[PDB]
Amino acid sequence: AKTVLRQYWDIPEGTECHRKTYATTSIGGAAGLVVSAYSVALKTPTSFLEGVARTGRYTFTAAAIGAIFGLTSCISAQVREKPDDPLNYLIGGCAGGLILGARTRSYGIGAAACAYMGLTAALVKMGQLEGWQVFAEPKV
Amino acid sequence: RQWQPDVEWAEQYGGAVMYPTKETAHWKPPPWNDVD
Amino acid sequence: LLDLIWLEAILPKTISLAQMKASTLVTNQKGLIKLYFLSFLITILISMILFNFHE
Amino acid sequence: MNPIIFIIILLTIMLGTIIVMISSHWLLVWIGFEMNMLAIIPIMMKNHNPRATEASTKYFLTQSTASMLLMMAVIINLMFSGQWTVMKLFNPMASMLMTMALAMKLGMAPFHFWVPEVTQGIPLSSGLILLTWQKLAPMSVLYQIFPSINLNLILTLSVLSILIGGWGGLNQTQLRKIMAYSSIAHMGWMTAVLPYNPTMTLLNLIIYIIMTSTMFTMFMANSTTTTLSLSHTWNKTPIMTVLILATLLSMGGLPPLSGFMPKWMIIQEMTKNNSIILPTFMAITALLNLYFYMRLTYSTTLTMFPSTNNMKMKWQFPLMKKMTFLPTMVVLSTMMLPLTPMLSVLE
Amino acid sequence: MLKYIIPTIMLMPLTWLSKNNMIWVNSTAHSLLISFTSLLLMNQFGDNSLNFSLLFFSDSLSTPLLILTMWLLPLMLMASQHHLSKENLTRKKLFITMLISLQLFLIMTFTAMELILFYILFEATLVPTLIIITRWGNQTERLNAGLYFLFYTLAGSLPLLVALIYIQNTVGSLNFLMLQYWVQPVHNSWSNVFMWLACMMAFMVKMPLYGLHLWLPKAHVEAPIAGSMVLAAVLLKLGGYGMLRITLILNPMTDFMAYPFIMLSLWGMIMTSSICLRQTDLKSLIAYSSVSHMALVIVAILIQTPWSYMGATALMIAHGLTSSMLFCLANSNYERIHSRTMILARGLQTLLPLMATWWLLASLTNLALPPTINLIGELFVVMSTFSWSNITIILMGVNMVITALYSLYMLIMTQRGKYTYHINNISPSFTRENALMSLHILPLLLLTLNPKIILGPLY
Amino acid sequence: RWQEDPEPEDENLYEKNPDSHGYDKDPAVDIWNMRVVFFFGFSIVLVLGS
Amino acid sequence: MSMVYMNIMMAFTVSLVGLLMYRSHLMSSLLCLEGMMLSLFVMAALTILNSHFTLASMMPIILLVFAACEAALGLSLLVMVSNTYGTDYVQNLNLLQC
Amino acid sequence: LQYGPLAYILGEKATKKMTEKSKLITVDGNICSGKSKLAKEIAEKLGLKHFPEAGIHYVDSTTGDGKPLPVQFSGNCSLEKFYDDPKSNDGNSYRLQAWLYASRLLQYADALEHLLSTGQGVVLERSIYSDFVFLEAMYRQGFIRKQCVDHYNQVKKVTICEYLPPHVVVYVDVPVPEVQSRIQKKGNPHEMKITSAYLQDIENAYKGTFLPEMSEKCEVLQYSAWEAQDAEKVVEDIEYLKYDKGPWLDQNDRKLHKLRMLVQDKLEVLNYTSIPVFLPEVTVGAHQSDQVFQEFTELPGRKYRAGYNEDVGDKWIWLK
Ligand SMILES: CCCCCCCCCCCCO[C@@H]1O[C@H](CO)[C@@H](O[C@H]2O[C@H](CO)[C@@H](O)[C@H](O)[C@H]2O)[C@H](O)[C@H]1O
Ligand SMILES: CCCCCCCCCCCCO[C@@H]1O[C@H](CO)[C@@H](O[C@H]2O[C@H](CO)[C@@H](O)[C@H](O)[C@H]2O)[C@H](O)[C@H]1O
Ligand SMILES: CCCCCCCCCCCCO[C@@H]1O[C@H](CO)[C@@H](O[C@H]2O[C@H](CO)[C@@H](O)[C@H](O)[C@H]2O)[C@H](O)[C@H]1O
Ligand SMILES: CCCCCCCCCCCCO[C@@H]1O[C@H](CO)[C@@H](O[C@H]2O[C@H](CO)[C@@H](O)[C@H](O)[C@H]2O)[C@H](O)[C@H]1O
Ligand SMILES: CCCCCCCCCCCCO[C@@H]1O[C@H](CO)[C@@H](O[C@H]2O[C@H](CO)[C@@H](O)[C@H](O)[C@H]2O)[C@H](O)[C@H]1O
Ligand SMILES: Nc1nc2c(ncn2[C@@H]2O[C@H](COP(=O)(O)OP(=O)(O)OP(=O)(O)O)[C@@H](O)[C@H]2O)c(=O)[nH]1
Ligand SMILES: N=C(N)NC(=N)NCCc1ccc(I)c(Cl)c1
Ligand SMILES: [Mg+2]
Repeated sequence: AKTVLRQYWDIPEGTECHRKTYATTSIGGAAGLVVSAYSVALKTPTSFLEGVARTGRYTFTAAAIGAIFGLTSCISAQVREKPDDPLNYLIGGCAGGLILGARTRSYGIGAAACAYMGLTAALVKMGQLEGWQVFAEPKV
Repeated sequence: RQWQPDVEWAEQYGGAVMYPTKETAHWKPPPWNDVD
Repeated sequence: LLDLIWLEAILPKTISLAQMKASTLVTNQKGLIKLYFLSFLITILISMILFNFHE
Repeated sequence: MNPIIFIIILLTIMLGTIIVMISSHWLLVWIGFEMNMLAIIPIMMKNHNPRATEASTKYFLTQSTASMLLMMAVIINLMFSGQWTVMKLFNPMASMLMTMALAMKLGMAPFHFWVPEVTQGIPLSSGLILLTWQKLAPMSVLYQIFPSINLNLILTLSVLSILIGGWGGLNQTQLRKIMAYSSIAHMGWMTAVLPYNPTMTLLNLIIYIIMTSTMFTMFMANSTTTTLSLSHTWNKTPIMTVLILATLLSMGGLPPLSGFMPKWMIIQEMTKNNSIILPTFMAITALLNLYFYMRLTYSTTLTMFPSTNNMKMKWQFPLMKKMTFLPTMVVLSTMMLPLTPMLSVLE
Repeated sequence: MLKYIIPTIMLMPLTWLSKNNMIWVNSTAHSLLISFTSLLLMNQFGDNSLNFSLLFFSDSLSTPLLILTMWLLPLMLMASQHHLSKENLTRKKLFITMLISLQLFLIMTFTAMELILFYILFEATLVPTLIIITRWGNQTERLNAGLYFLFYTLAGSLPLLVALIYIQNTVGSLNFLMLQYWVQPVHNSWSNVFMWLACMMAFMVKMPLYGLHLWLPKAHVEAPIAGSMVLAAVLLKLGGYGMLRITLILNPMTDFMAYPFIMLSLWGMIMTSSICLRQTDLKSLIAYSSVSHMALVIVAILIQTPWSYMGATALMIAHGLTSSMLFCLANSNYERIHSRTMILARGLQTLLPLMATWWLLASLTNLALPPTINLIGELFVVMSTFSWSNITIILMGVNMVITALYSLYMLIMTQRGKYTYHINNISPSFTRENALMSLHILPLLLLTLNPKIILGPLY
Repeated sequence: RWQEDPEPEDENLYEKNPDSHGYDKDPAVDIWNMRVVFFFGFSIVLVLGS
Repeated sequence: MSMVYMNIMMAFTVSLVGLLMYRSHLMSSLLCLEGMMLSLFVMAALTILNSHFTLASMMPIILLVFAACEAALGLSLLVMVSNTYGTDYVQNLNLLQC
Repeated sequence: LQYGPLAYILGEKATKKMTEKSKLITVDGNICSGKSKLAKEIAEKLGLKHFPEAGIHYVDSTTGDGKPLPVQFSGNCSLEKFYDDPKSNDGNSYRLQAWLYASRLLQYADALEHLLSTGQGVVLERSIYSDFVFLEAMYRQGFIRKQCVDHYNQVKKVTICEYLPPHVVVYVDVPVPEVQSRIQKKGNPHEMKITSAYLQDIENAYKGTFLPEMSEKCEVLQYSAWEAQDAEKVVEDIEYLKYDKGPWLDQNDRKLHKLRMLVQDKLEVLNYTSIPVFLPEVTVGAHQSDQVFQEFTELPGRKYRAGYNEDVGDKWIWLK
């Protein structure tokens, strides 16, 4: 997981959109596969085909979110000429949230997902700019 | 006078789970003395 | 419109739903030894291949 | 069980733990876990019913698997360092295997599934041992190997346990399952601070044990295992409801009660290390636990639930259960915050 | 402060060791004596605060809040002893104990020198307050009101804990006297934006800020009378008092971070004032009136001027007595008709002439008739926000019109018109009720003769 | 349904004690309660405090 | 590392995967548990013997003794399960689901 | 030494005190069957302790000063009301039956505790094993609902399984026409309103379910009204029994220590008689139960644990 995140953060914002969209789509796909694996192990599918359908459903749903976020956030930075801006990630985060509403066919989930995922992406950008640590190395 | 829980209110906390779903509709509260 | 609906909706009402849904995901388990140890295998594999916790 | 045998089996449970805590050799640590696991199974089985047999078997399989993984880490460590000294491990694969083995023994998420099921299936006194004394031996190993533990792995285990423990308890009406999920969440706090200040791990462990013992003892005094049964306490032992209320608010981490102290000091240690997002996320997530602690207080002390006619027959008899150390434990569970600086004794 | 902490603690053995029938007499008498001694905190100097020890200090801000807090305890015992008459003795004593423990936390909260000590006591007040609402509230919805009250507070106060500990690591101290000298300017950054929000949101939720106020109308409609009195009079002011202190270390970032919260308050007060015109429950109407009055305090604190800080302090004291009066007046009707519906019992001036005078006086202070301290506080805020931006006078002026309309609407609907024919149990006002009303209004109107003592440190 | 007591009727304190001050049912306690409130509240705190 | 360690480490992994992927018989999962011990005994013995760590020569015996005692306990639980349901099937051990 | 593990370790083992005379005997029969007189004679001749049949006030007799308490402290169960109005909407019929089962459960615990602590046998009049005959009769006459029977079986399921059955079951067989004749002769105004159909249902439960069941595990002796007058013959039958069935043969000091630990703790005995099952007949609202409980605490010698009540003359409280 550290190799993809290294590739994504190496590219400058607002440039090389296709490369950016690939890193986030692959990241989204991985999360989808992880969710599918636990889902299939802890909630046995009725048949082999039902298990494959569920895995594809979750995995595509997660890659769809990862693709839209990467693409939308990279275009926003390009169009606005604002690379180091959290607002681009907020736009990209909300777009991914709407997809979840569509894939889950709902309006409340889409609205809730847009706000929560939109804020989360913006916070991620701020932490990158300001060097916020999630898993901080012990220092004292 | 001050309201206190009635049988309707108390039965909310007497089920196998707090939030019934389709998955847990068949669950039943375990025996009172743990012996099956 | 505002004080009995939307200011309720955007926070306390929606937050409670998410936790209730999340709780039903965590606790709706079948109590099967086979399924739990299967998840242990997925966890150990993911820990290495995805996160390299063995490094 | 014969009373003398029960004593000898209890002493063997303690001896196995003590061996883990005084050993400098990895083999003796492994032996301590083996002896401890052998002696605890008979108290899980003592009430002889299918539920107690299932719990003992589920427990045996989990702990035996964890002990095999531990012995692997020890042998890999021997291959790459030629020694058995209990300390930092000398191989990252060994460190992951021992960390995972100890997480399994503690019931940390995502190795948590056995804790609610095993606790539900055994008597209250056995659950008391499972969720308190049994945490001592694995935590004391983590206290000594933490320099070589992968930071990302341990913090991921901690974050998952706080989320799983918090969410899992929301759906519970069985008191033993509420305590099980509560235990899972509290383990997460203990391991989250371990990379930064193990002393704060000890503080959280000790206070958690005290409040956990208090709650189990109060459940045992009234033979209550379900929420609805506990809701009859007001019409029998009104003092007990007040003690339960105070202890639950303490386990919720509310000031000015003792249970605020471990969360308070863990947040301090993490912020000193420029960890801000994680402690904030942990503190907010712990509100899930407060919610289902508060739910119990509503049905036990702050409202009067419906009673039964036969309850009147209970009014004529006194409590005859031992309730050992309960008056001391409840006072420590609630009134210790003014003495917080005393944590330095654990240094 | 030990001369106030210890006698406050001694109220608990007094209540538990009293004769069964003398619990109200004894607790009321001695808490009035404590209130009397609290006037010694008026030893305030022009330059320095009254710094008692390493733990506790008093200045011109905390002193008026301390005196209001200790005055309210005997008033709360007077207001509660009637609806608790049927309650068994042990539970009566437990109720009084919760009130006493609330006062102990409050007086320590307002005098704590160190901000983390202030935090713990600031949080401790939740426990007894929640117990009073959920245990002794009357209706089914007290349980929900308890939860909303508990989790709105903790959602904001937990981030404050992280911020406070972070400040101590960076600065080395949280002693408020130390921070006065070691304060450093807050530079622009995303880290500092969230430090600012963590330092402020907990106090906003308590005030409450418009948008985070929905817990308060719930709490009031479900609380017993004493719960409502302490909630409106003092517990809301924990937010204001906290904001007045912590804004010291947030400059100059407050210059722009305050904008969204000034907009919420300025527009919020007109919305909540307008809402009062349509409320059907009398307690709910008074609750929404508090949100509107406290929106002025938030604005005053956020624009940080000497006039706004003096007005904020006076408003907090003046609203404390007025809103506590209004709840007591509404409760005295409830104890007769057992309904909070405003339109149920009308024309009460015909049946309770003297109680209608208290209703008139309370309403006049609520709409800030000059020269009451209610008006002094509001006027000082209006003067200072005019300099901040001349356009605010339009919003301030409109709120004054709406405030008069809903205050007099409440007076007209309940006291004037024709009495309700079938309500035939409106028994004459008791001496206890009349004394309770006068123990609110008389100190309130007497303060007009020497307003300086409620104007705060900036005076 | 269940076995529950009926709601009691609200009692008017003036029936038994037309001189009631509204503090207590016991006339002696009622008068003392009135006296401490009026003496410590008005004579002391408000007059001497002012 | 030496070539033998590859297969001995592989054998432990095979038995660990076997243990974590249950089928039906509880006995089958107990055998995988004892297979894990066997591979641990062999790897420990090889390391200790090759390095000439004389005093550690007793360690594989201690491992064998304690692990056999653990297996005896596991077998006792299996027979108690079998007495309750008539088989050692793990699908019967699902009462604590609720 | 109060009984416990320490007392057991130091040699207070049941098999020491128990002889071949340490027997639990129960006398059963229909109403007015003469079981009360036979039970006293058996106890006198064999030197056993006699327990009069547990009624509504049995628990009062074992606590406090031993005198019956007012009726509100038993829930206002009334056997007299049951005959007058067996179909009353206030649920008195099942509330009485549920209360009587708990009273019998308490008495059975007292009887076993006496047997295990002293070694002297006991004679009971009916027990928790035969209590169901009244419930079945009640249900068949339509006096209680099916949900009441389901509640009764739940409580019985988790309580009776803890105790050992009687060594000897003595049944006195009086036909229903004779029982009705003896009821009218006894002249109790309320009892005369009993219907033969109710009495026939009691007998059907006794012979259909009770006696066949207890035969598998007890020594069942049956007598007619005439044969029951000859108490000596009954006692001669008892003394010549073989005792070759039942779980009393499997018992040992270990198992009897656990049993004595249970029966001596009365709150543990009655634990499952108050399971939170909200049946209208036995559910009490919070306001009523709260009010009744406060009244109970005001009764003489009831505020504090026995021995700590200064109002009834207890001394040295500050050293106790
Ligand atoms: C509702 C809210 C829920 C919780 C929200 C939590 C938000 C947490 C903020 C995200 C974490 C901070 O974001 C993280 O910051 C560090 C700081 O350099 C970056 O670290 C990076 O530095 C350089 C680039 O500068 C890279 O070459 C390197 O690969 C990487 O280590 C991470 O690539 C970034 O992901
Ligand atoms: C700023 C961060 C703050 C974090 C605070 C976290 C607070 C967590 C509170 C507990 C969450 C779960 O709480 C639980 O939520 C669900 C959904 O709302 C409620 O469920 C209730 O509302 C839903 C919504 O219509 C109904 O369908 C349902 O029938 C009803 O019972 C439960 O009654 C409540 O017990
Ligand atoms: C060495 C450590 C121990 C230190 C102990 C120090 C204090 C010891 C006090 C012993 C005397 C206590 O006194 C005991 O409790 C209370 C208060 O008196 C009395 O009972 C009380 O009932 C009610 C209140 O409930 C009131 O009418 C009045 O307060 C009193 O009569 C008891 O009738 C008395 O027996
Ligand atoms: C922004 C800072 C503050 C944020 C605070 C938000 C945290 C959550 C606060 C409320 C927590 C209450 O927790 C839970 O909430 C839901 C509604 O929300 C309540 O449920 C109530 O509303 C729901 C939804 O309309 C109804 O279905 C339900 O009948 C009603 O009782 C639960 O009875 C309560 O247990
Ligand atoms: C969860 C799986 C359970 C089954 C476990 C199966 C047995 C695992 C055997 C692990 C033994 C091998 O362990 C691994 O050996 C190689 C050999 O040098 C070490 O060395 C390797 O990494 C370090 C990095 O600095 C360097 O030595 C070098 O780059 C590389 O050779 C690894 O640091 C060690 O982690
Ligand atoms: N509803 C009900 N009534 C019972 C129960 N046990 C006893 N009774 C009643 O208590 C009264 C006395 O019972 P009996 O002992 O059988 O009559 P008795 O004439 O006094 O005694 P004997 O001569 O031996 O027959 C009868 O009216 C019984 O119906 C019971 O479990 N349920
Ligand atoms: N590992 C850590 N960060 N914590 C830690 N124990 N640091 C050591 C520093 C320390 C702190 C308090 C005391 I009292 C003492 Cl003697 C020593
Ligand atoms: Mg008889």
